[PDB]
Amino acid sequence: QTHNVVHEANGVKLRETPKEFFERQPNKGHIHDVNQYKQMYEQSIKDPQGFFGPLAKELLSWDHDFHTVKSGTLKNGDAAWFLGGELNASYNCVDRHAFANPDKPALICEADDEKDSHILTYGDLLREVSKVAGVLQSWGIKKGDTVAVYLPMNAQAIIAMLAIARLGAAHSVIFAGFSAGSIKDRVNDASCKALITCDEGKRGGRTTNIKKLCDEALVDCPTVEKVLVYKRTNNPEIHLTEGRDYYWDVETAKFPGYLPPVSVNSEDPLFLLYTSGSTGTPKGVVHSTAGYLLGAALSTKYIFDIHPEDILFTAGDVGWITGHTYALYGPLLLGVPTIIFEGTPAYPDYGRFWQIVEKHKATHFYVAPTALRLLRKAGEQEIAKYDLSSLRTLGSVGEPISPDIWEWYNEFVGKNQCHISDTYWQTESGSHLIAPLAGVVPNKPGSASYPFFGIDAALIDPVTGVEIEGNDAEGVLAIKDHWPSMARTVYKNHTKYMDTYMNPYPGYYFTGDGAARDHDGYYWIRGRVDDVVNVSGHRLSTAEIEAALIEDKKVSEAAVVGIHDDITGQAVIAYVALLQVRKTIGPFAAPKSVIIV
Amino acid sequence: QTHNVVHEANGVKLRETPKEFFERQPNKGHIHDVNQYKQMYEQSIKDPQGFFGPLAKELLSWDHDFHTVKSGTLKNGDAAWFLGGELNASYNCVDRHAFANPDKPALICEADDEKDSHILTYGDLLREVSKVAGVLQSWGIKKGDTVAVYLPMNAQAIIAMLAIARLGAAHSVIFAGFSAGSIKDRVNDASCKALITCDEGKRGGRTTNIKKLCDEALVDCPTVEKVLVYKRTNNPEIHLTEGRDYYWDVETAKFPGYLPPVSVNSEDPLFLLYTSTPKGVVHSTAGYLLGAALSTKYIFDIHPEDILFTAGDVGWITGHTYALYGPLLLGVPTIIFEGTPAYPDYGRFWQIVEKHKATHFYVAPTALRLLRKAGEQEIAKYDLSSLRTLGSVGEPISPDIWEWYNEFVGKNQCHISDTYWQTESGSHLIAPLAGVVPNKPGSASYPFFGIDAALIDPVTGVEIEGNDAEGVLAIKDHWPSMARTVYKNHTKYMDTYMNPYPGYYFTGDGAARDHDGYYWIRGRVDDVVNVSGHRLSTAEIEAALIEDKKVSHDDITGQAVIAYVAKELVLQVRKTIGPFAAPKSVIIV
Amino acid sequence: QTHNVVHEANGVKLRETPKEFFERQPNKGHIHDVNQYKQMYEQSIKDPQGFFGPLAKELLSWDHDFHTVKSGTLKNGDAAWFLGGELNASYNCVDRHAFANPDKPALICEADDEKDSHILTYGDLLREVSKVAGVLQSWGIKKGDTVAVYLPMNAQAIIAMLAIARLGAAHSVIFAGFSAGSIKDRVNDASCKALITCDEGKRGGRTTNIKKLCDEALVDCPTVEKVLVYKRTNNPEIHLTEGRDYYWDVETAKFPGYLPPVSVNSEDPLFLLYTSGSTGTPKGVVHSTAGYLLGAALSTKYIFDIHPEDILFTAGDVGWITGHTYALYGPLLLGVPTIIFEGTPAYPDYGRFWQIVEKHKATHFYVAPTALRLLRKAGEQEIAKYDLSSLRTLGSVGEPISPDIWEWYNEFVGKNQCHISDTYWQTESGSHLIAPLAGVVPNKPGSASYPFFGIDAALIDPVTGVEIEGNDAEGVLAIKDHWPSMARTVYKNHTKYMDTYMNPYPGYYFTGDGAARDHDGYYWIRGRVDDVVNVSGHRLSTAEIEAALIEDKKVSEAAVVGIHDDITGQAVIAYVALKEGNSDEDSEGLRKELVLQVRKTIGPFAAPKSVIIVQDLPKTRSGKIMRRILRKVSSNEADQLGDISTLSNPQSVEGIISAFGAQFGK
Ligand SMILES: Nc1ncnc2c1ncn2[C@@H]1O[C@H](COP(=O)(O)O)[C@@H](O)[C@H]1O
Ligand SMILES: Nc1ncnc2c1ncn2[C@@H]1O[C@H](COP(=O)(O)O)[C@@H](O)[C@H]1O
Ligand SMILES: Nc1ncnc2c1ncn2[C@@H]1O[C@H](COP(=O)(O)O)[C@@H](O)[C@H]1O
Repeated sequence: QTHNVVHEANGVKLRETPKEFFERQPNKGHIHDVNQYKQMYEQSIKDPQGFFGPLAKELLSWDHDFHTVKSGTLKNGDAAWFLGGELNASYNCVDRHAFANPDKPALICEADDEKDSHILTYGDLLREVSKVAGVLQSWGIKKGDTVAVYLPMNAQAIIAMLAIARLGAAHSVIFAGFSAGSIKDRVNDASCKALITCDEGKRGGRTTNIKKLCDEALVDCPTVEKVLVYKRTNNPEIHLTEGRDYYWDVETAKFPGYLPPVSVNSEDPLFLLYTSGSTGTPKGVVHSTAGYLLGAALSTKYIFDIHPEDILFTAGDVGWITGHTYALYGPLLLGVPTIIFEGTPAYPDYGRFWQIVEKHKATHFYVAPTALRLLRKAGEQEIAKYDLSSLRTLGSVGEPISPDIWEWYNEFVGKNQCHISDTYWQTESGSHLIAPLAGVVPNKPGSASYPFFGIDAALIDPVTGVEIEGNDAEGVLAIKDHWPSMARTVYKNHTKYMDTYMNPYPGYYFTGDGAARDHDGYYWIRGRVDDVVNVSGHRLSTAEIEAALIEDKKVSEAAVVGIHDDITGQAVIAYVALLQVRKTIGPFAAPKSVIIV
Repeated sequence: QTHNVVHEANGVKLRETPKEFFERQPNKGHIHDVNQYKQMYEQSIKDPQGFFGPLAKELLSWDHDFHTVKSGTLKNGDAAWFLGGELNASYNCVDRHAFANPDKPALICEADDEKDSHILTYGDLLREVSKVAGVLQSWGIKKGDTVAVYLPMNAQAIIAMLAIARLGAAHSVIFAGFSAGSIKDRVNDASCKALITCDEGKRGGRTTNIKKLCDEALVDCPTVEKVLVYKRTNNPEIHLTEGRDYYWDVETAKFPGYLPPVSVNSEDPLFLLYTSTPKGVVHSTAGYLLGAALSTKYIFDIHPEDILFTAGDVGWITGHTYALYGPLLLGVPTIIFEGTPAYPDYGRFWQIVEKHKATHFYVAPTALRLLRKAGEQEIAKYDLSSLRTLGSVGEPISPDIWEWYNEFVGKNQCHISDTYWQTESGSHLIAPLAGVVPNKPGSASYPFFGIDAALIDPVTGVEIEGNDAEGVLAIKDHWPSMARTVYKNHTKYMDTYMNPYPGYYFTGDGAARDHDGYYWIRGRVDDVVNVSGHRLSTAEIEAALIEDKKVSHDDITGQAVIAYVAKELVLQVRKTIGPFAAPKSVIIV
Repeated sequence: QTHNVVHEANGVKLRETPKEFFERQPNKGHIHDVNQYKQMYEQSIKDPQGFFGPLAKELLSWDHDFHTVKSGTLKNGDAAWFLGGELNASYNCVDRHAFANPDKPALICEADDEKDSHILTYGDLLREVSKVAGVLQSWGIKKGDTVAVYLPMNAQAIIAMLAIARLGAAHSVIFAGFSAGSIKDRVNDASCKALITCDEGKRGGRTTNIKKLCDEALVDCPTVEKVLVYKRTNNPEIHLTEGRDYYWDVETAKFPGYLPPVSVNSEDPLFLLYTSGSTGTPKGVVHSTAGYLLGAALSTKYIFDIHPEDILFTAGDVGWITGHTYALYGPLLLGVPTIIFEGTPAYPDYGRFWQIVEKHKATHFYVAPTALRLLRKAGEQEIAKYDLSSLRTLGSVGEPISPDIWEWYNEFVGKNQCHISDTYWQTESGSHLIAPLAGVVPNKPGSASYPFFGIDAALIDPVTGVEIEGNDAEGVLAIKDHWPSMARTVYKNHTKYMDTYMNPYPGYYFTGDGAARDHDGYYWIRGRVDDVVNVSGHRLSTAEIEAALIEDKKVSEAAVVGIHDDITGQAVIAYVALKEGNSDEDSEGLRKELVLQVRKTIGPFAAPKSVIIVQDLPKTRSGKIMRRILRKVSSNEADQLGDISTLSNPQSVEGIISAFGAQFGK
């Protein structure tokens, strides 16, 4: 009953989900209790064909039926799901709901300034996606191409991603906070034929130089033939290059409000998302179509307990995987409205998150602990001004959540009446790996709890590389078989993919994280074992910051470490031996302080 | 019984279809009587899914089943039909009939000079289409591309169109009477990658300079990579540009008589058709084909044993729908006439009908007016007793011409179908169903399946309830064969059809509805002139006149155009718009 | 009982299949008896829709069902099968077997040197095919493109072909023994965007200069954008051209072990295979996808009696149609292992074939008579060293098999316990046309026996062009309706296709062969009726050889004919006339040079057996060479030339007879 290895586990009472959760639940839950969960879970590991087969047919609409549920192994890096099947990501996210209820809200868009907020119905989204898709089709964008997206977190970003997917092309979303150099690297690696952006961005009332950074990068991007520019501010001083740049509003007006979607194979790439690794240059993580969409829909439904009547607010950016899966693909596949927030939790005041939740009666809130830490510092008193009683599920993502923040999250936001789901996962998993199912799995503050369907989690002895049997254990977190939404390769560098995930511990997938398993099977994430730092939820590479410092002619040696920060979670401190990081990686990746030694 | 608004209807006796019509009918009619028609019609308006769904499966062959019959609205300009479905236009017009009866006639080709006439079976047609499609495929023509066609009304025009559609590309047929400037505009707007044409054309004994005008236009058409040239006259003095121009016979000889068709979506473009700067009217694939087959079957009463003669040019929608797609979809032979009604003599139309025992005749009133003036005596020299349906298209038909049409051509034994429609509707909108709807001479009668016709008060934009009324003709919901956009200019599409009267489709025509529900077309309300059935833009004629450095009613053509400018000036309009659009007389003021 | 025309059939006892054949048979045979065969055959001719429709659904995996089994006619050259259907060749040959049993052997690869041999499972093959397909896809190779393959008979050649087919492209395999000139012709006719080859080849212990000949050809192949090079020897002195050439291992490492296959139409081109005609320029024979695959699976299954437990050894090269159909597509469609042999039957010794069969317990052996004649001459003593008791079906292909060799094959290889399948067919037929079904059709040594499913064979009177009714007859061999695996065209030259196969005898397919039909319906192939030579079972173009000799500026006239060879069946004899030659001793030095010029233009395998130097060739009034005279002189029938006063230079004949006599041996 006492853990000698998992010291976080001693004396931690299980936290049942509050009674108000089930009062607010609009229908009978998708899973009765944890005992039904383990039965379903045991099938997803022992019999994936019988478990995922029906779920894929239930949750997805297919243009061609699949003949094989599961293929490949980790050691060979040839995983595949629903082979032979065809579908379209934008049909499952838009069309099928537009035909059913075209007036149902799809994108609840809360702008940086609330005056600019708006709502797109599923019918509205279909027309806007069709029109943008029509623009790209006339430009020659076809299945197999990649299209870059450099946009803030607003309606246009979602429309761009779905419009690209509508044609069978693969979108590559570049976070709007990246510098011009980072844009150059990602666009060139994928050899994108087109780019979608805007003139300027609004964030916290400040104006972002979006189109300006694109131009600086595009001088070294010979593959980019055309650029679509949305007039977000309509600043007339923004230069467009004749013959290359065209306005979003001008071109979409030329095309009809419906365009047929293009069928793609289950294993055709849906998108590339570039992530910073422990060594070298950022790598383009590739996700399939069917496996990723099933992972997105399945986790959104069961881990958050989403029903058609619900409304999800994921306070994350599509520049990162959190926005891809749980701001766009997850909720739209299920046909529920999703709240797309362009601004910050502090503008105009630290009650923005809560005013939004109250305004739209959101039932699910998904946020990073970094924001929780900041709101506890500057805006705790603002919570009580707003209703917030429509919520029943509160999500945590991107970084470990201390038991302290978990309790504050539960009490001040949840009124001690909501379920909290600390979801562990990463860009390469596509969707959740370990997380407490809402209304099913009791919580231990600071623990991700049980592995999700299809995730056979394990602990490996780092010194011997041998899997650790039994509980009260610690080691590197690894998965024993692949899962539908697992990333399939690194763009045109499958060797880097293998050396990173499949080769370090043959037969397993290597998460790069350490974890612990207590007497009850609950998993406690202990953080990265490589040289990767998660600052404010953003995965950074200490090697990538060191490389930026060395680019300066003054610097000869540079080493980046990590410290504990009560607001940024993890801070990075640079040691240099004889603004550069803000122009190489981006303002968000800047060192906290540079120490000259 | 008394009309105070629709004065055309007063004292107009209903004209039942003659008994000889049903004697000549080869099978029991497709609709028993007007009472079954109204039932079928009322379902097509109240329950389109249950009506068109089954008909789409009956009349068309699908590569992928559709999951939604109908989507979109006019107010949003996002109409779509049979979503998720896949098919191929050339498979439904050729392959499926060639496999069933390869020796059945498909294209009955009557050349300008009868010595050059010939007949292609469905098996022959499949091979010629496959061969041309193979040439284009080897040139890189792929689904999504556009291919221009500048050919007379002969087998090559039909084969080219079906070959382009076989690859999933969209053909853009340019009337062979257009000038080099008009060719340049259409090719560049569509950005065609290839062009199919011939060296010269023969029409009425005259030689037309087809390839010569193409070369003149192609100096300003950078998108055209290759040109396929058919030796219509084999005149050896016609130059081919090395590396761009290739001979039809030489290239088709390199490829096999079967090429797999390419599946396209129900809503993928089938073709562009430019109508008067000119605009490319775009038609979908599945909806357009269903409209063509549905109207051809029920309005004309077409059975497999029948033979259709549409005296129209593929340069216009009439040739697209009722000379090619309509008849071929149903698997019947279609007569493709390259010449004029007067060459070699004014009995040509009737000699053709006799020669091939045609059962259906479809012509424009302008041709009837000409034959009535110059060739009435020739009609009685030919049999013509195989006919039972006589169609009129393109312009209103006077009660006089209706009676002359009925008496001298029909011998008072045929059903007459005055069909109202336009390029953007794809197929018939208002027409008397053969053997079902009694006629009122000069009236198109009842709206067709899926057409919910209405009259709108132009001043208030409010729909007019009740009969004995007049107003702007508008339709209250979209239909399968309705055009979907204007190529790369959807904004003009909306401003022309959907925005003038939101929620309705604006035909640009005024009409009247009498106490029996019959519609009387009263003509255009905008500034478009229909000369001999050709929709012209008076703005386009004025614009051509000003380009010149110097410049700063008809009883046969229906409408003539007179220019007021302040021998050469007529030729200037012939070089900008085309000889067919030339002013009758230019008055210099 | 006595044949007055088919003299090969007189006094020939039927040879029933030995009882040991059925003991070794692993399951119930696919055909009950000869009567069930005749019933199935009669349906395949009278009711093709009802016969091939069901078989097509049984043996092939479809991505889209077909709506029409059969379309078109021969006279119109628009044959088509399974219209509307979609499938992929690499899915039916790899994926569906890998998913079922990924560990089952697929390619049993026996290298030129046995130390380098290896085995790929269907799981391995799926990964290697997926990776190469990924490279080609990233290079822009898409459905409709052609990709050349210039590789030896090993694992990479099979992987290359299947990877190309996986993307919907059409592969054009170029035999590894061709010179740079033959490569240039084939690559340019097809306008290939990419080429897959290796640095060097090993065959019989000898090193072949593959990439070197490849580079030499590519200087005149502007269509080739990129080249994939496999390190067969890893010889570091082999230059790769920057920007065009890339290493197989380097590029394949960048892509994952699964790639979705691309659905193609039943009638989309699967491959081009260039064949020599009486034309001088090679012809790209085009094969469909669905029809060709069904023919391969159907014939492999029923003619050879292949079961999942079996192991097939087709001793043929993918450079020729026999490797395409019966080393690759046939066995892999059925999911059985296939033995891919890179070397020769003589290296390291003349028991190699038998060492391979014994090593892997092969159940089926498929070889050309030329090899049997060589082994009978040089390697009969090697047979007694090996087991060979796992075989039950012995096939012969490519050329006529004499009754003597039939018996030698039967006794020394089959130990008088195997069924022998003399299979008649050709590059353009895709699969077997006339052959004795294993365990079903009794044999007549030297006869192909009965026509196979869907082949309505006929004999046409050469004088009247009228089909011959009744048996004990001889004439032109023709087929009365098209069949699934029939070639569909000649690449971008359908007119040559029609003029060659469909127009000579309207309503029929013209095989180019003469045959005879005896009183039992058995067909006896009598050889080509056009002037085409089969050297070692392979079609050569004497016109193409003449052109190579003339390229040498020493030569002014050249005429090449075929004659009898006791090992290769037919050899080619060149008659050359030089401009100001003379020197009746320097001749030997000139003859040697002329040979080497053909070896560097077409290839060593197509080099003439002997070059005869003459003063002029027999020419007609119009000035055309009378090759019939050269044929008859070269076979010692200088009597039986007839009246030659039709020649413009009859006095030349005497010199032809003396030259051949004096120079043939030397
Ligand atoms: N619930 C969690 N607990 C601990 N760490 C987390 C959690 N969620 C995400 N992470 C970290 O975030 C990384 C993934 O970040 P990213 O690749 O940016 O999505 C993981 O590898 C973890 O280190
Ligand atoms: N039966 C008819 N009666 C009157 N006008 C007609 C009739 N049929 C067609 N039209 C005219 O033809 C025009 C279409 O021309 P086009 O676009 O060239 O086919 C319509 O707008 C009508 O003015
Ligand atoms: N079993 C056989 N008997 C006799 N000749 C054959 C046989 N198989 C193939 N051939 C010959 O090989 C030719 C085909 O050449 P190729 O396709 O190049 O191998 C045929 O036309 C025949 O002349």
